[PDB]
Amino acid sequence: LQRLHMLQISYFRDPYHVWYQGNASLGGHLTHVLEGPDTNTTIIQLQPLQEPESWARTQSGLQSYLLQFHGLVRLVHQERTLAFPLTIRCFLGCELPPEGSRAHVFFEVAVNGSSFVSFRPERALWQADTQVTSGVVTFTLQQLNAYNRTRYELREFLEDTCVQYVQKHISAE
Ligand SMILES: CCCCCCCCCCCCCCCCCCCC(=O)O[C@H](COC(=O)CCCCCCCCCCCCCC)COP(=O)(O)OCCN
Ligand SMILES: *[C@@H]1O[C@H](CO)[C@@H](O[C@@H]2O[C@H](CO)[C@@H](O)[C@H](O)[C@H]2NC(C)=O)[C@H](O)[C@H]1NC(C)=O
Ligand SMILES: *[C@@H]1O[C@H](CO)[C@@H](O[C@@H]2O[C@H](CO)[C@@H](O)[C@H](O)[C@H]2NC(C)=O)[C@H](O)[C@H]1NC(C)=O
Repeated sequence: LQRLHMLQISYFRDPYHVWYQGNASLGGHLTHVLEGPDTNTTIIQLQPLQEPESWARTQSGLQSYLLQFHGLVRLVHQERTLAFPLTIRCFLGCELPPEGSRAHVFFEVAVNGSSFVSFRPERALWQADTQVTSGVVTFTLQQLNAYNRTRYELREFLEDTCVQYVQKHISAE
């Protein structure tokens, strides 16, 4: 299993040009696709799990996550100098264990194939997964952990929205 996993791969050839490739699976079955350049990013449910008005709402929130994700990469480069091209991998989701009182939720980010940062969702705080210190990772963490709604919203998305989605739709699988 009872889980929703989401994968997003973002290839930046420079701060203003990104190619997205992603997908999500519910209970081990492919259910959603993310594809295309920043200029036209398509997000589709392969199975008709949400009715059109509810999907439309889900999709605008996903597009707004992408806009902010891209904005943060541009901001990091603008303050600390990223080396392009680069590939960012976001792997996130929620799982209901059979022997569990509580969902396991996660959000891990890799850059160029190596561990970069990950979310500690209960405290709604990000940590470095690199043991290597860097101005890039320090600045990225300073932005991610700022006292604004963004990290508390992400916690709600993983702990509430994702979990309720699994509880509602896992039957249809
Ligand atoms: C169950 C519903 C979904 C159904 C399944 C759909 C799957 C279709 C697509 C395939 C998978 C693609 C990946 C999707 C991931 C995004 C998920 C949404 C995230 C999101 O909405 O976050 C909002 C906060 O934004 C943020 O948290 C912004 C964060 C910005 C930074 C990103 C963190 C990574 C670090 C950046 C790298 C920097 C690198 C520098 C070198 C909170 O939700 P909401 O209120 O908007 O929506 C309302 C619902 N809660
Ligand atoms: C997103 O799609 C990719 C590509 O189909 C999935 O990765 C494959 O997963 C299968 C089954 O686990 C493996 O046999 C392949 O080796 C994987 N290929 C690659 C290139 O990684 C991935 O599991 C999907 N993720 C989600 C959350 O749906
Ligand atoms: C991510 O990986 C890419 C490709 O491996 C890196 O791009 C290289 O950057 C070096 C500078 O050290 C250039 O000499 C090469 O021309 C680039 N390779 C290409 C264009 O294929 C990029 O620097 C890496 N970035 C991070 C942040 O790890």
